[PDB]
Amino acid sequence: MFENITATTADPILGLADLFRADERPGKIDLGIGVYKDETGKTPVLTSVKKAEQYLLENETTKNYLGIDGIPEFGRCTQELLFGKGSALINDKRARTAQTPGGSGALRVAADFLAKNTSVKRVWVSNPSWPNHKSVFNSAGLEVREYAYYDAENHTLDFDALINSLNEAQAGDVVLFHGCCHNPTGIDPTLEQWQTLAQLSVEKGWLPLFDFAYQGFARGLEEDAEGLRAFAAMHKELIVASSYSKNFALYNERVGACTLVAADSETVDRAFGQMKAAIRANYSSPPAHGASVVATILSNDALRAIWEQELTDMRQRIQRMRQLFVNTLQEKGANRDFSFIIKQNGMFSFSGLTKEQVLRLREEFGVYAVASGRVNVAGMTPDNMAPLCEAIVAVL
Amino acid sequence: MFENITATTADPILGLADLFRADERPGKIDLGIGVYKDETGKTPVLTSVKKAEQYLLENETTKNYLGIDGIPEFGRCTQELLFGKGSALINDKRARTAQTPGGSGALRVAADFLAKNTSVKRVWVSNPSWPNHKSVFNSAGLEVREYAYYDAENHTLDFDALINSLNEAQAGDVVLFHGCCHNPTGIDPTLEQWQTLAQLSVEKGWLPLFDFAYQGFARGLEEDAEGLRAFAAMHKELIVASSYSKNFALYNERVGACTLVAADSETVDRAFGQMKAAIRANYSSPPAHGASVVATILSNDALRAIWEQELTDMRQRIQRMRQLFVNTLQEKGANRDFSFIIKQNGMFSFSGLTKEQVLRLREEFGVYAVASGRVNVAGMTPDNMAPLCEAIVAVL
Repeated sequence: MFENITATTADPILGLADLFRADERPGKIDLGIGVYKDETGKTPVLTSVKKAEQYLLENETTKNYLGIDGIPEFGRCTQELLFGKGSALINDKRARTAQTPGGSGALRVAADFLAKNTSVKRVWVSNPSWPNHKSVFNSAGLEVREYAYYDAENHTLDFDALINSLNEAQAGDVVLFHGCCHNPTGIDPTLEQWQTLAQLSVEKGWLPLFDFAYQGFARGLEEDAEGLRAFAAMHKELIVASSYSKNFALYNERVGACTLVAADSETVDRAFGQMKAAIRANYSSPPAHGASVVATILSNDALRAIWEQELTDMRQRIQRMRQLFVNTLQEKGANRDFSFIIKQNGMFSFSGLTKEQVLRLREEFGVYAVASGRVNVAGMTPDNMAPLCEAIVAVL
Repeated sequence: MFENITATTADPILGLADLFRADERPGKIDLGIGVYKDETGKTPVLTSVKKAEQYLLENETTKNYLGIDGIPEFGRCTQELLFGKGSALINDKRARTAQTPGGSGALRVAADFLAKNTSVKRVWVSNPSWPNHKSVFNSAGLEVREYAYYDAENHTLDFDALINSLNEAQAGDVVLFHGCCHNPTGIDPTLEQWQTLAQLSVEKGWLPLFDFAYQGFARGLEEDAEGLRAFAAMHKELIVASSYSKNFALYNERVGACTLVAADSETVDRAFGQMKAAIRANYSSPPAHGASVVATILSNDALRAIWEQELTDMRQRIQRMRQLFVNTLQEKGANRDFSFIIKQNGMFSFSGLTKEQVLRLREEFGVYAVASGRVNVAGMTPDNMAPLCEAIVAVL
């Protein structure tokens, strides 16, 4: 039964880990998978996280199964983060949250939920998006169509082209929005633009699906949720697939959430039963450790304040790396205007590098980026900035 | 559109948790979800696991993503547990292992892998079986049929009806076997019956899928794997979905493995690339904490020795509860002979209580079993045994 299975090439993003690890050159530089590095070039466990893990070690007395939807406190805390303390959606009990294995697991749960329980047939995704969006939705049995988003020559959001392409989206179609730190472009709608899309989404009867993996990495926790909240103020129905992988530096513990919003409590509760069914037929119930860490931190004032400073510290280091990157490219001999990189939000720079250029970077210089030209700015340090900029200039 | 979603019924197993919790009857007893309890009715963390978690807290320097297939040492240890050290399968590099979120996640990845990459259309499961088997395979669009298994009159394997009922299973159909501790009957094939099934499977061209959620709970680690190893000696291809939930008491950390075996290394590696694609489109990569604990224990001679004894301790307590259960039903005036319970393997008793009797146990006595009459013997205790048995005597 296995003899004729077709070979696959590895993931465009995740395939880099193996390639990177096998490389024997001491000067290799990993600018691939979106993980935060500190000034030492390491990916540390947060101080708040270690303290929470120490608490769990001494205080946990069981590994008994969580409910299919995970830790109740974790749900409450994520709804507050998403919608704002004292939001109508929380007061009116219009939202239900399943803790999931990462933002990824939350996307798949949402896709399975919609495919198996509604008339949804297709999902609209921005032209450049995270490459795994198509795979997740296709695997669930959904068609994916693209909408215009990025102007590659101007390195800007082409809002008019976005609106125009989305006129092909019908009522009952899903449209995927990145909550902030659009991946890979780093370009987000302004508040006014979010408000426009919210209005249009209502008019046209789309179902908004928010992928919210970087809350805290654009401007801040509350500010980064303004887009989602503008949608939430306007819609009866939406779904949010959120992640704590990046904002808690908890990548390998797989901590995310799928939040279902409906017109009222009766409707959301009934629908969430089917979401629970889709989880049950997948991984049964979610992993406790990472989510417990998150709930422990978010529900303790002192710990939360420590974590919030740590997240601010990550955001600010990336911003400093972004400026240093642009300044160093100039010193190393790049002719061209890279000022657009300063305007990008989040971990990445969508650099404009060619497939052949990124291949050269890997092969000749041991600098690893995604073939789309996506580079992880969060993986840049004062120590590796010179060599990576020399490498980029050498392939220009 | 969420108003169009149809009402679900709660899971027949996992649904018990909320119902049991909500019950206000003093002296209520939970015999539902299969978790081990000690003599005082707690579900403790193993001391081996606490020591492992201490080690991790001290030594972990990052939460950086695992690969799609998880921790390499975890995969190695898993294959040794499954097939035995120096197994031909391991030496010929015919097996590949992905760490997954539980045995549940392992079943799901097998299903997704099979549906997308093979001509498998049909999976045969036992009547009765764990109710989530059908759900997981159906999620991938695979037809699930039932084969005869249990002779409930005699409380044995109806082996003739088993053979007859699988007459119709075609070349390229999957047939699912429980490695040991059949859920819910507690009746396993003898080794001769395993060898008979292994031979028939080869003749008929089935693809065996072993669900191995209870290794160690029937007789011991190596003996419990005899059936699997009999199949493995005979087959070019098979899949194993295994779980460390019960044998490490690590339920909520979601610790499992999907192991793929093919005729040779070229084939398994090529097939496994597609298995990774199936994981990527689901939850991307597995949760580190539980699997690291398992790997830490199994790879350290001293820690592993501690764990092995803790496992045989659990097994011993369950066996004492089987005997106490039969004796106490006797003492409390049951006329139905429950001696058959003594010969059942694993955590459960398939008691032969009807759906009406189970409901009355719940409503009248606050005693919670699964509607199939499956009772968790591992949740029985010297203190709860007498009231539990008085309640059963009252409803028969």
